[PDB]
Amino acid sequence: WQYEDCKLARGGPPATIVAIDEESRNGTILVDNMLIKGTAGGPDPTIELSLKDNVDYWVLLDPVKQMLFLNSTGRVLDRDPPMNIHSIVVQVQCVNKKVGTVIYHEVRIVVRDRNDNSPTFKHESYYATVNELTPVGTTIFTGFSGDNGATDIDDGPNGQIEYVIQYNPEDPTSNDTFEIPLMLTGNVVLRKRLNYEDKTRYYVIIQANDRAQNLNERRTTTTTLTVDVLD
Ligand SMILES: [Ca+2]
Ligand SMILES: [Ca+2]
Ligand SMILES: [Ca+2]
Repeated sequence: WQYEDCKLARGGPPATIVAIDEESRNGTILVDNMLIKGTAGGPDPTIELSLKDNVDYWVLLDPVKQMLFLNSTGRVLDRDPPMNIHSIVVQVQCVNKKVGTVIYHEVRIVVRDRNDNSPTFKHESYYATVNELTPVGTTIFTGFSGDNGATDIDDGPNGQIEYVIQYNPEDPTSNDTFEIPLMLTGNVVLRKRLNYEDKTRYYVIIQANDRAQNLNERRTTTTTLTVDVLD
């Protein structure tokens, strides 16, 4: 026999590691049961449980059930700029009332990024110019360089941008005449010969999408590139 109140009733490493999504509702359960040997509730508790290093009171303990809750009434657990909370580390202090001993059990909460932000274009519209003698294959727009196009505050794939020309019902030949062969630059290339005398102006719908790993979680935004033909 050893009297081991305040020890974990589990193997694995000493730290308890869990994951939640950013923007989880108030009262989200982080840990169902800490599995600390002893009884914190009731007539004669054997242990006293408390939280140390609980910066900004993001975590709350029900000591009877050894349940940890997310405390976010009137705030958002946001992983994206400007809040940038990627994890939460707190210490569950256990005091053994009978022997006067104290121990910390660490709890690492990893905050997973959600695709909660869309690509947003820096300008309402873009403009390019092409001489009608420009050869097919020539790059006629690079206006997205230096983050002058779409940006996405999410992290990793959720924040990475792909640029794709859409069919424009107001200008049907525009998506036949220009292409984005490299969807990560959004540089626009001429696909067909121009003729000032037939058409002086094109309206090119460009859609930016983020690269979320689940296709039906992807967010998208639209801009118009106006292309003017020069003679
Ligand atoms: Ca967010
Ligand atoms: Ca996010
Ligand atoms: Ca995103």
